[PDB]
Amino acid sequence: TPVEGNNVEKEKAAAAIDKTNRGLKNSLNNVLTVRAELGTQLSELSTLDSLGS
Amino acid sequence: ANSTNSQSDLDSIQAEITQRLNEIDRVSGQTQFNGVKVLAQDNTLTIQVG
Amino acid sequence: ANRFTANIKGLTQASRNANDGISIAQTTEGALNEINNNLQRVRELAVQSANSTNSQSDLDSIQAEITQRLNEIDRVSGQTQFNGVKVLAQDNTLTIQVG
Amino acid sequence: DNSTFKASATGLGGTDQKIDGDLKFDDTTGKYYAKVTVTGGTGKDGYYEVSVDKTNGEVTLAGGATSPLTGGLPATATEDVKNVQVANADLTEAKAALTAAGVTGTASVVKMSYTDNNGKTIDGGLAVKVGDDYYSATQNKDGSISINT
Amino acid sequence: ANDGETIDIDLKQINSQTLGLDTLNVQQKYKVSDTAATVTGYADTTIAL
Repeated sequence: TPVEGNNVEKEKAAAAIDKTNRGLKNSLNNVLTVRAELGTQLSELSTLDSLGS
Repeated sequence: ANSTNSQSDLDSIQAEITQRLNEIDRVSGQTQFNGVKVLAQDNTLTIQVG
Repeated sequence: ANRFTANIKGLTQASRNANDGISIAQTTEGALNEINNNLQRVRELAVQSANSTNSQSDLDSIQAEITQRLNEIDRVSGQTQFNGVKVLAQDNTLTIQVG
Repeated sequence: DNSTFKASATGLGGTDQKIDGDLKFDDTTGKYYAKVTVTGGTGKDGYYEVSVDKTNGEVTLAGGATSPLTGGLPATATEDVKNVQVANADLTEAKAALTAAGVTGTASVVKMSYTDNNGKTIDGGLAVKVGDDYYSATQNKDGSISINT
Repeated sequence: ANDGETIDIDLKQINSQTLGLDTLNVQQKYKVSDTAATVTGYADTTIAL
């Protein structure tokens, strides 16, 4: 969006970008939580199969 | 404290001081570790070393 | 070490403040010297004036130069200034932070 | 508004009366102007000088006398407007906004100057001044004023 | 790395007008007189004969 010299577009775009920044941060934390849960799943599976053998 | 300073010069000095204080508050609020802020309050923390 | 650093910075700045004080004193003294010269001239003319051999025209010329000198004293007092401070125009007290 | 003119049209007479065009304002003497056309009449069609209140804009013809203004229209009012005009000294909306800010005092507007303890003087901007106390102001498109926010 | 962890720079229009110096002039008024330069002469115009 062109913002050259045009206030109400300059800052408006800037606010959208800020909201995007926060959103990306939250998304990263969420996907990291999912990764952690899968890591526990894998560790359990490895431990369980040895028990089975 | 120089009595030789003219009042415009004093205003310049005040500008510089204000900018320093702005940076100080920036350091206070915005520093973080692991995502948690450190100095934005008086804080108390125990680490488990045993 | 940190307290020493604070002291060192402060003392450096204070030295420069003292330099400012020296400068302003010198400006004031120079103005006073020009005033002194004018006053010397006025005393000379005053001596010349008392000789009863003269007539009002001669006294008028002498008074002309006297008035010019006094006007110059007024101008020097009025116009001399250092960084805005009008060192001779008014009674004043200046503190210099040398510590 | 024209409704107040139509009553003055009964003073002119004739089969019917109407005002033509927008109203021309006098930026140097504070006046409005208008043209009038009359149906079946004579010497009522004219250019007239009118007065207005700012609450409603209702137009009254002081020039209603049966004669056009000398030369049609004076040069002092060349700008044409459909809406209430107000003088810069009035500061109606700025004063109203101030009163919305809870200012309990008649407001005066001034120009500034400062001095230092050696008598050196400098100049400043515009201000809204309430007795002893001072507010800062900024100037709009045409001399209408704002208070710095 | 976060919202508002920012620094601002202010900038100003600087020129003869915002410095209030456009009217800077040292000229004293000159005195103006004029004389009648009566030019007798002729030139042709596109209008036909």
